[PDB]
Amino acid sequence: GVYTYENEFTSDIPAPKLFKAFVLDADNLIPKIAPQAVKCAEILEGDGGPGTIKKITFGEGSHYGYVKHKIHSIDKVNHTYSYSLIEGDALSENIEKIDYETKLVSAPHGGTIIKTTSKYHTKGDVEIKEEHVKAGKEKAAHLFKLIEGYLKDHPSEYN
Repeated sequence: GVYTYENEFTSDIPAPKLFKAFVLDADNLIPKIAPQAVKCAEILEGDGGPGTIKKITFGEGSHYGYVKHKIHSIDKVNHTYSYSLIEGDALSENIEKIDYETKLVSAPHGGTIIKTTSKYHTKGDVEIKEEHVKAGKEKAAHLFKLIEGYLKDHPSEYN
């Protein structure tokens, strides 16, 4: 019924330096990459931990709308972050929650590779087109670059 897909991508910053700013600074960096897209991400409980519930509110497009995200488990020692989407305007009652997986890996060349797996659930007949998902993957791969891009800038309080 549902197939899982894994995507690999190489980014700057070491697995650990990116892992922290990827999950520890995600609550603040997530909205930084697309602030006009959402008003602000809030966590009902967990604060970025296991079984944490997140709520995002969109002020653009329809008059109302909000997506919720849930974390399954995080491994700071294994540099692995797993999370899933609970509700969202793009999900609708036809699309069920989606299991998301994030894995940070470093290479001997000095670069850092990041593996992410995604899984979408459906009520039963509601299905999506692989071509549509492939397009979303491209947009996501572009967001990852922005994550390291900001870290590379290294903003100073003096500025």
